[PDB]
Amino acid sequence: MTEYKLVVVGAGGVGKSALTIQLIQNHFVDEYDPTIEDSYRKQVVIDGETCLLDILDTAGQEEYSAMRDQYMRTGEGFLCVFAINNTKSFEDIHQYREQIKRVKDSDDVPMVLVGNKCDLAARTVESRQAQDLARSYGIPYIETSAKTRQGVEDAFYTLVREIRQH
Amino acid sequence: MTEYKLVVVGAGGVGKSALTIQLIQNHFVDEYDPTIEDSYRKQVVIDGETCLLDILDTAGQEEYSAMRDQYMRTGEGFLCVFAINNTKSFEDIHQYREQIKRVKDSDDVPMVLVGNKCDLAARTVESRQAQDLARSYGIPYIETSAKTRQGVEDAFYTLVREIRQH
Amino acid sequence: RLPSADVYRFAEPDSEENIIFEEGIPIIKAGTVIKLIERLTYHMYADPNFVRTFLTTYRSFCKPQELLSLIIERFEIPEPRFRKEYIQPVQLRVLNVCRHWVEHHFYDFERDAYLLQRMEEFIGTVRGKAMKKWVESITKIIQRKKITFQSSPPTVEWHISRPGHIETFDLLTLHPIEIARQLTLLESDLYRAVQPSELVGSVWTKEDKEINSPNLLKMIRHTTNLTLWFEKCIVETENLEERVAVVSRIIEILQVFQELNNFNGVLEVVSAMNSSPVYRLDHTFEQIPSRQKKILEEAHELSEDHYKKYLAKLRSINPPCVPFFGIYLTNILKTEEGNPEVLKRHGKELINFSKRRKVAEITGEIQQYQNQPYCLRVESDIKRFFENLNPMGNSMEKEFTDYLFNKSLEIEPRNPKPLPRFPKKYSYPLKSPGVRPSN
Amino acid sequence: RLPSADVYRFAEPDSEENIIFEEGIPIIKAGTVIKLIERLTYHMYADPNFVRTFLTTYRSFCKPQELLSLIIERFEIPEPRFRKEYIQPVQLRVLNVCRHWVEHHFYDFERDAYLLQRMEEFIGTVRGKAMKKWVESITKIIQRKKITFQSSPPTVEWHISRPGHIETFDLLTLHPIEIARQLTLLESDLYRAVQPSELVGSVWTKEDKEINSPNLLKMIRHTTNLTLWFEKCIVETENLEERVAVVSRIIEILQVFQELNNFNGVLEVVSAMNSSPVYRLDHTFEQIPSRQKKILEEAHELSEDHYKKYLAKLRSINPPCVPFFGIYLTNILKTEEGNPEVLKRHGKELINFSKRRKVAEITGEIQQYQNQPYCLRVESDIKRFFENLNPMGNSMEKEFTDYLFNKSLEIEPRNPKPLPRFPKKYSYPLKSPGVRPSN
Repeated sequence: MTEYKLVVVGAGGVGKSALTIQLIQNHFVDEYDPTIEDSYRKQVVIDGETCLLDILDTAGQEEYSAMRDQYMRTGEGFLCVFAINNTKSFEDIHQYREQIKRVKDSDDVPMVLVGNKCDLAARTVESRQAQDLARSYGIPYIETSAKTRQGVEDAFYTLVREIRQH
Repeated sequence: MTEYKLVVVGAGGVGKSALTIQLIQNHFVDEYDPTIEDSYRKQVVIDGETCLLDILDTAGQEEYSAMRDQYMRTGEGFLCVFAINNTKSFEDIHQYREQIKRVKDSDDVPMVLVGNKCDLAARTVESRQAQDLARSYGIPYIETSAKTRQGVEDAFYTLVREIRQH
Repeated sequence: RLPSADVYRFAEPDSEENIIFEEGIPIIKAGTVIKLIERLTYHMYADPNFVRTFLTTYRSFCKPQELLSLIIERFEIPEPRFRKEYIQPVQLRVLNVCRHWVEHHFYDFERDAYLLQRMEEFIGTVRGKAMKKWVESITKIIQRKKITFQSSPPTVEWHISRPGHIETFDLLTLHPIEIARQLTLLESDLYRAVQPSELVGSVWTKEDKEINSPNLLKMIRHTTNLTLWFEKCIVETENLEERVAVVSRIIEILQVFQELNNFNGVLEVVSAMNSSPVYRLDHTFEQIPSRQKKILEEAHELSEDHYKKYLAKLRSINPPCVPFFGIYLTNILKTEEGNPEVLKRHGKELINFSKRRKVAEITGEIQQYQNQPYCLRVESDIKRFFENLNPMGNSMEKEFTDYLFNKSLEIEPRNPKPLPRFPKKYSYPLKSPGVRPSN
Repeated sequence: RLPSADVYRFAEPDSEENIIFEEGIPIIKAGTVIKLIERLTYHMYADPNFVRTFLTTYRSFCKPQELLSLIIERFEIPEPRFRKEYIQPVQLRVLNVCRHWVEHHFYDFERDAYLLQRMEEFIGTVRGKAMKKWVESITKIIQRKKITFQSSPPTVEWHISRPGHIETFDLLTLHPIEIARQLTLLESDLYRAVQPSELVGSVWTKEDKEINSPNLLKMIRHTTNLTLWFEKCIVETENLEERVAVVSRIIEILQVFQELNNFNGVLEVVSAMNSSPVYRLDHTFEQIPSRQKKILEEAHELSEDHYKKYLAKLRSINPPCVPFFGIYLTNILKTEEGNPEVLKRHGKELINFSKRRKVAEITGEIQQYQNQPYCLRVESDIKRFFENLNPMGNSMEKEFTDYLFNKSLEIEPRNPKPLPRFPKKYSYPLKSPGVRPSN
């Protein structure tokens, strides 16, 4: 089957890891061992066509700034994640995208803008502004909840579709 | 032994005095008499080389603005202190530095930027913005806690090193 | 036996609403802070491993002040006789915990003067005429907190720069072997200085990271600094011949890093090699010898498949060594964020200890690699050179990153644009003295 | 009978401070969550309709976690005998509610792992030796959650573009009948995918709309996208002759939409026709045949008098069909915002259930129209074309809207300014193959 190498990028300190973790978990399965191959590789069925998702989420390693190009190079599709309650994580998106474009030497790289929500704090980035930003890049926008798993699949499956239709 | 004359500068009303006071105190020693020579002079061992720290912290005298040049002139190394929860004390840094540079007639004066934290209020100056500001001046940035004494030594010892390597 | 009325104790008996064990000592999965502390000071047996793990990861479900209070509440046992096989051993375990706390986690007391006071008042509350003499050992620890190699380490290698000539120090002037050696010592010290209290609770990712994880950040910032200095050295070497020479020493330095088992230094170079400005310099890599390209490729493969080979090689080697820290960071953060802080049973709230144990194992692994020191001679001047490197100058990240990339485009413009020639920069021989030591 | 002391039950008798009925089963108007849940699990009779309505609209006056707790509190009935006509049936209704909940509203459990846990623990708490065997059916549902037409559907119609030639696909290249057919399939699927949990509680209007109503918004965004693509096709067709041809196919596509009973697609075109840029193109509509002007006028009249005719036509037709969603949205929002959340009686606070029932009826009507599928052959390539349309490009709403209007002014300047001529854009025949199928 086809193997898609996905990479997650975004500001640290706002829980971006919840994205990839929630995907790779089942109902009542709140256990997680970031060492097994099953922790970052999942096989799914998207639009009838079954495939394998390989997800790189270097969360916790943000200070290793000079290591971003290396990590980014490994993927063929990207999830630019920001926190709906942290404006700075939103404003950081533009630079991450410029970096992805530069490493893959291309103006149109399969990527999607994902806005993650944490039920604790207040929203400071309205859907419209994230919607407008996504349209200026010509990529899809997908909001997700870290507490209810709502939107998580859609986020990843959408990126896969962006790769296929490329 | 070598005697280093250190001077602390920064906005008042945000507790900058906690810096020099916490340095000159021992575990379970919360007593302080700002009149004894022991209150501003401490002998320490830095990088194996033992020395004497003479610290001038004119806290409380901020209204005597025209007296700053006089006081600043006395030192050979400076600690530009701001409160991590008071943005105005942060924005005030630039002018203090211009003043230190002018009195010592030099573009590179041994100084360090120290960001003090008070557990009571919320952070309004992120580490990155203080980090960026420190790099634009070509000086080290050191965060410290007024409640746990974390970072206090590092702050002072770093300044000493800046003097030696000058 | 027959303990107190529960309305005066930790007497509540084990149930499914109290403790859950992992499916000779029973491993705890979860439980109330009460039941947790009970097992930490169990009368049946002593659990030195559970005490080591609890004192390393408790601050995420209990505050230091609350812990001391619970410990004191555990010590002061009320009689309902046979309480010599219960009161004597429980009070013993409580005091062994206090000792371990003050010995291996004194930072808790340096950060809260009152916490220490309550501890000193409590220690001075011990009654037993025999216990006082034993408890004096604990008091001594508090008052206190307030390696011949087989062969002689190899000779400091030198090249174009002579010892003492700091001004001349640079990437091609120093001996490639010594560069890797001194960077390994620097990087080993930096690695050995990180405390578990900088990692536990994903503390280096929160807003108070500069305060709580100063050693970790100091280590990562060095790695970043060097990756960038390598890029700057390459990219600012405009003459193709000289640039090939520059890329060559760096690969040589990578080789010695591999020999010295300095993985931080390996990924340091690999990262510079895979950076945007350096990666596309096709004209440069073209003239790089085959053997060196393979050394680099072999190095790059360590990262592949999520560091599968790196993780394997780390296990297969014998220390000293400098592991790559990032992987540990990602594993601690994900272990903490990917597992619940509390398990629910019959409507009661039990603390997920298993999660804290998993963190402690990663922490433990880190500490194991901090033991063995390097059999290498320190060269103070060369060490100061790499300690004072500042590739970025006064520029911000992006401004500098963009400069490197625009420099790459200038020295090797895109395809249809012919490769221009640039004047020589270095006025000394570019021949490497090699990677093999003198004798 | 003789129930418990009220200090251990739902035993509080009906009063004007408990329940109010609508003026064989009594319809509830309002009542305490207690009395509401009592009637939802009434011993006298079963109320499958009240159970369907309550589980669809309760989240606005009770949280899922609180509901499970109330249900459990309703099940655990204490004895004061004749309690076989009370305890046996009440426990039965409670379990039938749990079944309905897990069957038709599993999203509540996918969103809260602990909610499912409490449900699995509760299900496993059933005592009755006979009840366990019956309750196994409920457990099976939980584990699970973790049409020949008369004649063969009509042939896919083709025009200038041949099957497979994606590059050539466009508004005049594809067959007008097939365009309407594929847009109807696309629009039908989009319509059939909206869940009542995206509408209830006016959830698509709040700040978390992208999260809670992803299907609804995806449907509305398609409608908007097409209305805009029609405008762009018209307005960017600078040559008057070609523009008249473009406006003509669109009216033709409207005709087939009407035939296929695709109201979303009807108002899609009507909206483009009445938009500012298209509405004022007097020179274009001048040369549009009479019959087509009447088809369009007949279409525009559906909106008049607050959709009086559209609402009438929807009722008069036999599915399949794609209703216009907007009206339902406005009715749910206004029903919820225009009626109180609580009725006050004798100083007590009763939940207005009638309001929730009114919402459920609109929701129900929506779901009814999601049953019947279209007897139409899907053409994957044409479907992908309309799925990938992006008239706006990278422009924001206003920037694009302004562009369309400035384009309208350019192709048909205001009165005193003479109508200029523009060059031909299309290099293929503009004759429509017609709206009548081959055979």
